[PDB]
Parts: sequence; structure tokens; C-alpha cells
Amino acid sequence: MASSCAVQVKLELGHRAQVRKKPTVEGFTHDWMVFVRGPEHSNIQHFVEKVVFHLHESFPRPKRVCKDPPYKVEESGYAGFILPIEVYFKNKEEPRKVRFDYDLFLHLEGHPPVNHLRCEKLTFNNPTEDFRRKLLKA
Amino acid sequence: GKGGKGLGK
Repeated sequence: MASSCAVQVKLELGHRAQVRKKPTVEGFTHDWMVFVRGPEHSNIQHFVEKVVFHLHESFPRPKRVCKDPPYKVEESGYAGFILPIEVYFKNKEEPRKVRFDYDLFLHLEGHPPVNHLRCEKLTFNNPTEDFRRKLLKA
Repeated sequence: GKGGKGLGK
């Protein structure tokens, strides 16, 4: 055909962390929350099948799957780590997913609490009509 | 691999 298409979607990855007033019985000093979302409340569920958060092996059931929004994990712990996040798409064509190695860093006690936002742009060259339609609803 | 958990950026 004469025509060609490039579709771009915006994803916001982020996390917040605070030192607890009292640590847990396991010795967890921090509460944190990590998320994947669309910018400005945009509904990425139109094209996102699921988000998988791969937590550190020290956590129980470390593969945390969010099939619906909000795509987030709320936890307590004692240290930060690299947290692989997989965003699966509602498609039957490649790419089926994208991976981000998310930097789930925690600040030291007596430092300001963490509140981080990471901006990612996905580009899809010539997606299927069905997948294009899902992307442009978001 | 091991000892990847840490504090600070």
C-alpha cells in the first residue's frame, strides 16, 4: 500500500518510598509503592494486557501480576533493587511485550523520601488495524 | 547477582 503508520504511546513508571516510624517484625524499615500508568489519567488498559513486576527473590511470590489497573505493587522492605517490569500488549503480533529494568531505589534514614517518575515512549511502526485501534484509544 | 539489595541511589 501507499500508506504507512507510526503510533506512539506514553507510559509513566514510578515509585514512592518512606522510612517507617517503626520497623516491621521482619526488620523492614521502608514502605514503598511502584507503578506503571498512562500520563494524565489516560487509560492504557485499552492496549495493555497485563503488567508483571518481578520483585527481588527475598519477597514471597516475587512475580506480581496486575491484569487490570491500577498496575502497582505496595510493599515493605529494607533495601532497594533493580525491578524488571514487563508490560504485555493486547495483540497477536510482535512485539507482544516490552521490558524495563526499573531502579527501585530507597533513600537512607534522615534523607528526603523518594518520589520518582520515569517517562517512557513506546513506538509501534505499522501495527495491525486492531492493535492500532487499541493504541489510539489511550 | 548476589547482594544486589542496597540503600541510596
